[PDB]
Amino acid sequence: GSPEETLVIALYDYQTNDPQELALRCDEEYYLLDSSEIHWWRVQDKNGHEGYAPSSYLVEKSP
Amino acid sequence: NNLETYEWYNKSISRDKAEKLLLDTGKEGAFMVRDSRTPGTYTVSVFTKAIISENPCIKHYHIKETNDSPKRYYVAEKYVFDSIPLLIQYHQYNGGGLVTRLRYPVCG
Repeated sequence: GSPEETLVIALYDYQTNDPQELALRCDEEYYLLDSSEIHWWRVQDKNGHEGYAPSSYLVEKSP
Repeated sequence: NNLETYEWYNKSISRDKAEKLLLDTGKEGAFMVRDSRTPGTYTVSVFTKAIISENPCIKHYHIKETNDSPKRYYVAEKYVFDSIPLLIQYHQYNGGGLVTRLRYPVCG
């Protein structure tokens, strides 16, 4: 797996507080657009919600 | 910049020690800093119970040094600071580019 991009999931119940950051939720999965970033890793919700997401609360599913 | 005045700043402590020292805290948001080689770029050692692969995990956000006029210290591509102390105060609350937004300082 990991052809070009990977999927990540939020371990805890994190919530947004800024337009830039993206609201998350447990058992919620997204995609990875920017893994190079050390702090936040861009994600794209199926719904179409794009914003910066945490790195520690997110982990690559690694299929 | 007499950083010895602050607690997050700690040069006498090594990186390896910084990892275990924060672990002793056992708290979410536990943040600390460590003097790096660069005379103008320490290291923000952030500890938070997270990541499933390995927990507890230690996050090290090296301060981005963008030698500008002024501006140089920053870790979020959002706002830039001319002093580390500022980055520590701003992130301590409001809303910054930290996976846990500094909220709990630690001493060496």
